[PDB]
Amino acid sequence: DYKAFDPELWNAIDAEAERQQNNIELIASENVVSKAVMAAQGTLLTNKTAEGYPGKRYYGGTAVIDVVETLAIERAKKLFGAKFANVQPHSGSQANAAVYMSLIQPGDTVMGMDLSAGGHLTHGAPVSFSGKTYNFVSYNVDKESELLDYDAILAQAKEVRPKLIVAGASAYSRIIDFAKFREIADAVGAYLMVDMAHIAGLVASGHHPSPVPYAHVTTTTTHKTLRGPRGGLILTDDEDIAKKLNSAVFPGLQGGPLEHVIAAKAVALKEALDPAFKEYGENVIKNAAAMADVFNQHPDFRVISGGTNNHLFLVDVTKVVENGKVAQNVLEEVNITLNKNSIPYEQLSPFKTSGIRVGSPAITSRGMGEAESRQIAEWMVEALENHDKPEVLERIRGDVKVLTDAFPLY
Amino acid sequence: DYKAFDPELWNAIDAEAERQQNNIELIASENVVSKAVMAAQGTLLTNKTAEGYPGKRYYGGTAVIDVVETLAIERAKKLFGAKFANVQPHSGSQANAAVYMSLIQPGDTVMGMDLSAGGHLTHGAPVSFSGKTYNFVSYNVDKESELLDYDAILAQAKEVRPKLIVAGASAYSRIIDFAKFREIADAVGAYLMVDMAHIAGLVASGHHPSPVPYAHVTTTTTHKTLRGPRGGLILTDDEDIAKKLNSAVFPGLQGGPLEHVIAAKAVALKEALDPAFKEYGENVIKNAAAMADVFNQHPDFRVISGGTNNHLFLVDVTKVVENGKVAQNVLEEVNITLNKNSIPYEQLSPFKTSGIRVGSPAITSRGMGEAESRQIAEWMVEALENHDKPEVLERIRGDVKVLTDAFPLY
Ligand SMILES: Cc1ncc(COP(=O)(O)O)c(/C=N/[C-](CO)C(=O)O)c1O
Ligand SMILES: *Cc1c(COP(=O)(O)O)cnc(C)c1O
Ligand code: NA
Ligand code: NA
Repeated sequence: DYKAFDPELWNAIDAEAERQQNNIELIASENVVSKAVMAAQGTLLTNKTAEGYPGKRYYGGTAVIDVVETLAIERAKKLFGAKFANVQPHSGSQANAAVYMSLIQPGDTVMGMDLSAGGHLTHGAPVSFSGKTYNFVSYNVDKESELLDYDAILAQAKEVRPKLIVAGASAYSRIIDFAKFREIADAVGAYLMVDMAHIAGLVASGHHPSPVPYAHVTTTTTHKTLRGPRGGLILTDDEDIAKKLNSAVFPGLQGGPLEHVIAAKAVALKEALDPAFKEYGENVIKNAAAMADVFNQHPDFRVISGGTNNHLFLVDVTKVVENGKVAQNVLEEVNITLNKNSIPYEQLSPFKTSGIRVGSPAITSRGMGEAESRQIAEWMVEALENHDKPEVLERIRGDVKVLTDAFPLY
Repeated sequence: DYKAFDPELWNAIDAEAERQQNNIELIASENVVSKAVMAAQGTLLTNKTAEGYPGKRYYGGTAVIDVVETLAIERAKKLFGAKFANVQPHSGSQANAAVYMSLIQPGDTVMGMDLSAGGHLTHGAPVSFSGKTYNFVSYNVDKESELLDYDAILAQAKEVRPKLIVAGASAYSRIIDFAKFREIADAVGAYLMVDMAHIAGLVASGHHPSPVPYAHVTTTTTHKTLRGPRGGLILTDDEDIAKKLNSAVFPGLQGGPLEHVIAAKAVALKEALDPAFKEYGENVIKNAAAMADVFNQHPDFRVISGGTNNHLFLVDVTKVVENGKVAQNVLEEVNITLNKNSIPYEQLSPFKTSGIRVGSPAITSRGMGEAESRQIAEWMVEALENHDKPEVLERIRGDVKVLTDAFPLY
């Protein structure tokens, strides 16, 4: 029993398999992967170094590695309708780094969705390599609708004359019109890159329009809505861009890939090609809307853009607690995890933020429904109304456990 | 079972576990991780995203993550005798990219060991971000002795005035004098970074002097001689540097870590703090020595530098086949995997090369010893001289099998 050898490691791996139990996970990014996926990542493909690409390895003994990677690649092309997939990127951050390195030059101009409006760090935060290597200019949503204004974005693109437009977000509730993004890119001579990391399982379930026919390159995490292992993926229909991408990922940015995690990508993409995955995304879409109803109705709150068509939404809580930092602090005490989150034209300071962010793929994968979500969101509006009242927060927490117990995990 | 849904994948895996029994693995980089290490990265810490560093997460629900990572950090610090450890890098390549980003500017001059003598891609190859972002200038071994010549490296450092010297290699058989490297760095006002990826388990076993007291920063894979999961690690004793390193890895280069890979780094780091790990490294040293003996004796074959004091060595072949490509092709035909390799002052093409590279760490992990190692080297001599006598190659194959059969894997 290897567990005997290292007791205090495998008993932190237990405080966690239980912290995941008695937690209500509403962090929009999170999910719960199959046993098939977790098992694949724990194979002895972690012993084999496979630098290069299938039938183009640096070394031999890579025949069987080539079969497994080729599956991931083909299942990705199939699921997303792309002519080329690269499955080696270690993360979404590496996937995106490889695209910048393939299409543009150090110092070129890049338009990205602002980190207020829900851009990733790697869509131009000055802390990130993205922000330091290239000249990132953000676009926002409209101040009153909180929707993408494609006319606004065009005018800005015409003045800024970016080489690359990144679309995709971590905090945007509504359907992105990728045909309009490609039309804006085309109007100014820019490449379009769509980071679909948040919506990729919705793109796979048929519930969100695919960026793949409109983006020059589409990047994604294989985790989040797509509910695969942590890692990255690049898709393109353009064979020249494919060649630059492949060269950018290896040996441009990376060495040997994590063939065990690639095995786990092949698995997650078979599960996403399953009819059952449409049900899942349908259930993801409702559970998020159900949950979102509750904040709209309540007078002191406000679901952002008045609602959601994907797996998530924001909320302005600055009428009920000092800031979203506080709102978040409060809700942990009750066994509810989600995140402080800027909101369009953020009032407060970055560390504080005017409100929270919710999503539904985690609770949805734990097999929960519309009742549960409404329930959870009442518990939230409750807890934030009564942030100063620990008898209350204690009563809510007893109840959170009622439900966590009720619904399992594996 | 899960294997039900996805045969094509799980029977590709089943099959790799067979190929890694029918194989003599002599690829110097490879090892055979424990069941504890696979098992641990095939757990459900993959579900949780842990942006930031212990007690400075972005999100809550961490805390039990903060304990698994704190374990890795503290095991790495105690195993290597370093004051600071960062266990977040996804790979050796991201570990190296994070040190460049912390210590030097784009365009800054860096001296690295020549790709031909053992330079890693990330030590300045023009096809790598390393080569493209910084001014890399390589040093080589002495032409006659095939040894690092520290008077020659200082003379070049005084001409080139690098901001950073990188010591460490993928194909060097001899003890590196890390104190001479830091003496040279100090003489020209340069940082010293050591990439100990290949030797990290011999540094851990006590069989290789440590870079940690002499390198401003030390990087490594957790895989290779350290026999951990695939990933990276950064060590320093300077607190100012550790702060810069930590920003550079996140949010500089990466997003959220593979906390399940990090769990499996805590596993491996405990397997290597164990008495038994010293015995492992001793057997690695003896095993490679045994194998290098055979090539010394035989007149047509020359071991580079005349021998080895670590886990690998290079053998020349261009008096007994066209090139090393042919060498490895022939050897694969017998169930012995290793790689072609440039030898110092390579004549032939990168794709062909005058040499093979041989390592003891995998076969040592399968509980093998000196007789076995000799046989393999005998076989590799037999086959390479009888390069087109397929009666021969097949007689060997059956013997290779007798032995691969004779020794287990798991
Ligand atoms: C000294 C050093 N640093 C970093 C890495 C990078 O390892 P990753 O692929 O980024 O995790 C390597 C790899 N080397 C090749 C294949 O193992 C090889 O054995 O020649 C290395 O030798
Ligand atoms: C969550 C997210 C990522 C995560 O990146 P990692 O490097 O895998 O942590 C990347 N891009 C986008 C748009 C995301 O929403
Ligand atoms: Na996803
Ligand atoms: Na190692």
